[PDB]
Amino acid sequence: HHHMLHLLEQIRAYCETCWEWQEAHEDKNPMPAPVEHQICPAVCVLMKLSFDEEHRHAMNELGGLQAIAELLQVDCEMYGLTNDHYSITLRRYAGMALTNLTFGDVANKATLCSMKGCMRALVAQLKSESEDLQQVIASVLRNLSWRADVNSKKTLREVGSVKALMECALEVKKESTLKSVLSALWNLSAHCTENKADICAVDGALAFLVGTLTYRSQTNTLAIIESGGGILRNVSSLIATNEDHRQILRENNCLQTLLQHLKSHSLTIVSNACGTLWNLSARNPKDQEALWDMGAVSMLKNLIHSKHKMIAMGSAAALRNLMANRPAKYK
Repeated sequence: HHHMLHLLEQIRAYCETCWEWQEAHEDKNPMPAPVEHQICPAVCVLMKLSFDEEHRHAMNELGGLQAIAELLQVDCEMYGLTNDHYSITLRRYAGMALTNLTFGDVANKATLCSMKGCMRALVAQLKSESEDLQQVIASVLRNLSWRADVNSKKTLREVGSVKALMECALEVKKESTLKSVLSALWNLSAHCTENKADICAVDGALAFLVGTLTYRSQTNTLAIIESGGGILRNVSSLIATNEDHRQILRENNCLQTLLQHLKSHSLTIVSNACGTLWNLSARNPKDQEALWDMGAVSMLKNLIHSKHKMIAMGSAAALRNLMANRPAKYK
């Protein structure tokens, strides 16, 4: 607690010096360099402390989230993305602390989302040369987008987080970065219909998401399939209206893959597939005939008694769509 107090003091003093410089632009106004104030090791220690539940509680009493966000924001403003490795490092460690302080923490989420300049700075970091920094920023946005309040939803949308993350996903090379990026998009895709449209608008995004449905994880997990299929289920309401977008799904084998998902041990994967099939099986005879021919009817019929409400509802609704529309071939 005494240590934490000292570290937060150092970070606050530095920020005040930066804000003074920023406000002295209508020479005795030398631009502060964080290296000259040993900022990296201060945030490093705060980052490490932030992994411990007890130390977090202490950091919050001292407004640690605010202070660390203010530091990230001012360094991003000052040096942009033409910044040095010291800066990239400090943004990573600040972002990792922000991630730890925003897990389920209603006040901390609200605070951070209310800091509009900090939000724009976070979104900007998704194009960092450091993909690890992208992963860390995507983790912050993931946390902020989970159960976001109405003001937080609005701010997340307005600062362009959706297009920025969807564009970021297309370029990531590492599975860990992709996991965080898709988790944030899964959350954001539920928020409103503008976010859904923004996803679908990104060139290549739907083909990419269909790709994630058959992802082969190194780490023996289903995280990518769950989040990628989650995004797809959330946007499938709008894909259903757009013949071009339906066609991108078809020619990446989406329908047979979704049927295979109905067999998953993961209730999340099954639920996501039931919801996507509910929407794609609506009012489209070619996709209805395709599903019939793949044995969809008996597969969906298997799931209608689920105690998982979304599986029960989606499977029965998809099944109704197909049963209303038995292809002539069959008759």
